[PDB]
Amino acid sequence: KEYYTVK
Amino acid sequence: EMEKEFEQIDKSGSWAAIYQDIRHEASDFPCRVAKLPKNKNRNRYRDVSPFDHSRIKLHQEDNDYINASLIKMEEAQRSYILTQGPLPNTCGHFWEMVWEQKSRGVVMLNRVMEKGSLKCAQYWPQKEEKEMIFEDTNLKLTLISEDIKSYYTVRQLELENLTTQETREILHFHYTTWPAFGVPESPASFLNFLFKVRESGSLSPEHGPVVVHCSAGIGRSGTFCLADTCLLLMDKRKDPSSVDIKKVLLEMRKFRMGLIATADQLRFSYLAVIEGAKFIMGDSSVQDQWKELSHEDL
Repeated sequence: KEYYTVK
Repeated sequence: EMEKEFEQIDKSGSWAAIYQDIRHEASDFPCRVAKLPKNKNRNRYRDVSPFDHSRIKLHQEDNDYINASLIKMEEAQRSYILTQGPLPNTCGHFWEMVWEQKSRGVVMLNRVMEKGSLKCAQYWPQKEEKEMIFEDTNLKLTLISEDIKSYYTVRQLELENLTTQETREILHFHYTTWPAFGVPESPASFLNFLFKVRESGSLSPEHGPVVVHCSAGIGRSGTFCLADTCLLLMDKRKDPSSVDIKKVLLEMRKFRMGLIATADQLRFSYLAVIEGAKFIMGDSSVQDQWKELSHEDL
């Protein structure tokens, strides 16, 4: 997602 | 006694409360090098970076950046390197780090594929006869043997320095059943794995720090190093009641952000340090029960 905290 | 503290948190149910409390208290340092644009493609995640002050530095003249942190537990007397799962372009830097830092073991806690999302590049060879050659960093990597197990695999590798012809043996400890943001099947399977790593000598101080990695190098890798470090302190201090896991985790977080990713991973850490204390207290033979309990045969 490229972001470690995803949705 | 830490055993009491755990049963309180459970009955009370304040695990996420304790957890969020630690995010709030965790250190926060600059990450300038990680945020340089030339280094954009060397990071797997945009919100996970090494602090400038503990980042590992490649001994190459061009660009010395790799997303890896040196976690130097002064009291416990053990250093770890935590890093992200290598990217397709950083595999050569990974092994350059392993060589320059004189590591002897690598602990890998994730799988190359995990729920359809590629969380790591295939950076070690799977067949003896197809060895990898990293030309940018001048290293050759050969699989020599493996010992497959029901939930982990130990590989033996030869890392050759093409420049000097020198060679070294590297032990690869791959834990294959630990889901992202998840926890090991049991404290036993975990501790059996930890103690396998311990017995190999990879954690000895005659060697460079062991390299530990998962997808981002903070969540599962965090749980692993917290447990080993707490078990070390209980032994060095000579009292199991001594260790405050929250105080130890906060110490580690001075060296890399985000260690331990879920409230349930924090709980498993208490659980695992509580179980492992049996061994530290003198019950040498609980170790053989962990091996039995883990089903490492199948």
